[PDB]
Amino acid sequence: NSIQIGGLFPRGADQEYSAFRVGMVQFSTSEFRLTPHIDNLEVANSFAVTNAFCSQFSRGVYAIFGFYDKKSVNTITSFCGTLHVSFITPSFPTDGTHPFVIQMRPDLKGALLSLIEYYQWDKFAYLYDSDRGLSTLQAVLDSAAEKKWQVTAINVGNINNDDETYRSLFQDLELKKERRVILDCERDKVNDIVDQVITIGKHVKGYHYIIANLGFTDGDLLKIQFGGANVSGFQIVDYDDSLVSKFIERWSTLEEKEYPGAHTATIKYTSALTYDAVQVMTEAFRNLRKQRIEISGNAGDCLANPAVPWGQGVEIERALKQVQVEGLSGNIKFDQNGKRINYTINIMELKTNGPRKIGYWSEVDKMVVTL
Amino acid sequence: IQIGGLFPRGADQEYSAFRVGMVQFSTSEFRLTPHIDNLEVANSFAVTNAFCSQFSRGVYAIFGFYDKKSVNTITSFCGTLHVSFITPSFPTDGTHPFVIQMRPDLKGALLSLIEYYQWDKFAYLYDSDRGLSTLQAVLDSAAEKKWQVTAINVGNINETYRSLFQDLELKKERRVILDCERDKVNDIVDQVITIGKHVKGYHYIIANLGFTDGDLLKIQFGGANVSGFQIVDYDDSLVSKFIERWSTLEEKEYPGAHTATIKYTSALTYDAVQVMTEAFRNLRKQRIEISRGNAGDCLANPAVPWGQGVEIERALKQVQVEGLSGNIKFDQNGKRINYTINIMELKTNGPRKIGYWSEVDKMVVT
Repeated sequence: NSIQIGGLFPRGADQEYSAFRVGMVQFSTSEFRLTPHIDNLEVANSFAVTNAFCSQFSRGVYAIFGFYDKKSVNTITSFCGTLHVSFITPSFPTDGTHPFVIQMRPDLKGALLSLIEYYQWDKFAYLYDSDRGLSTLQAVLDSAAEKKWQVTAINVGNINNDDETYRSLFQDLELKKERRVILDCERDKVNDIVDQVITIGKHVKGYHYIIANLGFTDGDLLKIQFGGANVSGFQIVDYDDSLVSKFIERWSTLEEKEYPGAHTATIKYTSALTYDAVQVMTEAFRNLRKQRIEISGNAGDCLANPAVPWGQGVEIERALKQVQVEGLSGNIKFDQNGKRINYTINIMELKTNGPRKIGYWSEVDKMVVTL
Repeated sequence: IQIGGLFPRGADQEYSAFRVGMVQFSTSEFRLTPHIDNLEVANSFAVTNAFCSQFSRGVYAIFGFYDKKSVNTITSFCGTLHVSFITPSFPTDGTHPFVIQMRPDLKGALLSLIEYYQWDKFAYLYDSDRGLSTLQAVLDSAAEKKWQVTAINVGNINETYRSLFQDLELKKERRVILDCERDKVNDIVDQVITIGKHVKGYHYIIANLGFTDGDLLKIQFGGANVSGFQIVDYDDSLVSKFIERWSTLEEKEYPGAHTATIKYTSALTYDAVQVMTEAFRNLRKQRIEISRGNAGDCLANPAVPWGQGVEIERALKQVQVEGLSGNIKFDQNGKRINYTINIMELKTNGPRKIGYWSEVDKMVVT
């Protein structure tokens, strides 16, 4: 009748949780009910993530949908890989292979290195956070040496008080008259950084910013004041897609009281990846059942040692990774390591009349423009 | 009292060094009861499991190791349950409660060294990872100190070692920093000799704290313009004395315990035993009665009460003793401070201390 799944949600991930439930309803079938048990926790907190996870496993969940960050990812992967429990996640994709983790989020390092070559940049800064990993860094680092680039790669993820040091930033940035900045970092240090360019100095219109994430047109970014600066970014949810359009139809009209974060025209890519994740677990589980593969018994201590992995574990993983569907985030399909493949990333520039889609980037490592 | 002891599999000389010290310090007052585990440190599950089984034993202080992958299991569990962690492992950037970093920090000395040699353009070889914050430190400085840095995370290494040096002749820039594991070093080293002309006009800086510890003279170098770092001075009575017993130990009772020198992490391990000892000796002295075990399941029971944990962490951080790594003193976060790092250059007579970097200031010629 019903399947047990976990939900590990970060403190205050309202919209994502709303999109999750909106998914539970949308792909629900008479066939079976997904029965989630949600924990809200500090994801940066490894202990608390361990506890949340262990709590789920002790309760016999087959699959956990949740989030991690740089500080807790190894906990997720090690425990998932040990107990043979599957984590479906909108969080940043791990470098290197990892069993039992299913990555809803397409990598972006490639589209990005292409965007750089496209604008034929050769001298620029890459101002980074470590918070969604630093595998991207390694990539710009490798190509700079390979494709002969001079790059000023600063981890600006070190902030305190002294905005004396913040003006120091751009102060030094003009040492070579760069003007070309890639921003790979949280939204706060994006606003703060650019705000420094505007307030403290000139010439504002002179810079071109590449915003290194997949939610250019998620509402927040284009709220900041760039001046007349060129501003480029990425988008993974195509609001011109029919599948997306019908979704925002109902979404834009949900009650905000009943569904925190909804009742809006856009949707953050992480919430879109959440919705899609529910379709994905859903399909996986119907593929299992179709093969009459029993979900299923004890599953006690996760710190049980020696540990025993559910026997049905590699099957469920198998089912998840073999899923192929279209979602809010385009073509959804995974390689053997649970990574997104055959996806498209839209390439965006901000213009007087809004974000325009100047092209896209195919996981066949190709950047294609539009007329 | 009862202090856990987590070692990575087959870290023998480190574990033996633990023994030597455990003895050479367990005089008069009390012997510590080390519960030992040999874990796969990269495995955060393993580590969660070791750490917790200690917490069960009622251990107040764990000595041990972590790596890039398990360091957060450690820090999060330590600070949550209020159990002190003493380690020779890489010093985290960023502050963390209930952690005592025995290992001095190398970023500063390195950055000072590069300046000393007036390098403005140079390569960097960053095998992942002894905490790659070093390559960061350098890239954050390159911006200010105007440096052209060709960064190459030699963490992959699948052959293309020849394309590396070869491509680094495009600019004919022949200055290189090697930041990685001992294994990667030797391997990328002999590759400068083969398919590498010229392998002489090159200057190599080895970014670790064991310049002598390992295979230095075990390489022709070619150039062989070489610099690096040692935190252990074998011209130091304290070290010498120690070595005289270390050169004279049975290698079967104590694997890796019979050589003229010793890896800096084993030395750090040794100093940790002394540090942990001086700490409890001082609690007992001031009549603070610690107690007091059988704490249940780390996931379902409460942490050592805060007021007690502090007592011990504070005791560990207040320690100020002379050791193999030199003057050992910690700050409120448990970072080493007021330490000194010897700057080695390679020579024909052998390696020689040419200078020292002081944590109180920067580098100076001897």
